[PDB]
Amino acid sequence: EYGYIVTDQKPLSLAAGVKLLEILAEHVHMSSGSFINISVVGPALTFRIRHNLSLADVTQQAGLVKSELEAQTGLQILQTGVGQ
Amino acid sequence: EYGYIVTDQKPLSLAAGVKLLEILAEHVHMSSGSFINISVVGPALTFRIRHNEQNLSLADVTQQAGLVKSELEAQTGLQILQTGVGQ
Ligand SMILES: [Ca+2]
Repeated sequence: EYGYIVTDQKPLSLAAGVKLLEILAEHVHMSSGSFINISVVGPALTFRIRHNLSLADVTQQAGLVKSELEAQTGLQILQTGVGQ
Repeated sequence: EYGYIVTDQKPLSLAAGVKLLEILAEHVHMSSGSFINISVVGPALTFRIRHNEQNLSLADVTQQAGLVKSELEAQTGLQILQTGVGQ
């Protein structure tokens, strides 16, 4: 399983994807280095989480703070979820 | 915003989509009629959730759909590839 965030960026930069994860990490009180196996592919950011909070927790939290994520990164978040 | 379930069936049938919802509803102890504004688009099912006695959320029901993906797959033959919330 992996977490993902689909943005409006065509394509999403690696720098902006990591910025999303830094902000997300802060909101869940985890080190951003606990986001592992990160990739950007087209508009999407994908990631897993290291031993430390679950993917469910973090994608739920990404919804909770979506406004803040969008304002700080200058992009729009179109989907957040879990894949496998 | 909408909840969604992405399958490996393109086009996904409406009837199969709502069978997914019936299994999910049984698992979360909600009436399936509390899934509203339903559509199928490509391989995906999209929906919202009505006021319900259980006070359940989108992340809540889409999290659950991911947990019971083996059961959704066993019962319907679909493969569940993604679950999430969209805008
Ligand atoms: Ca937005």
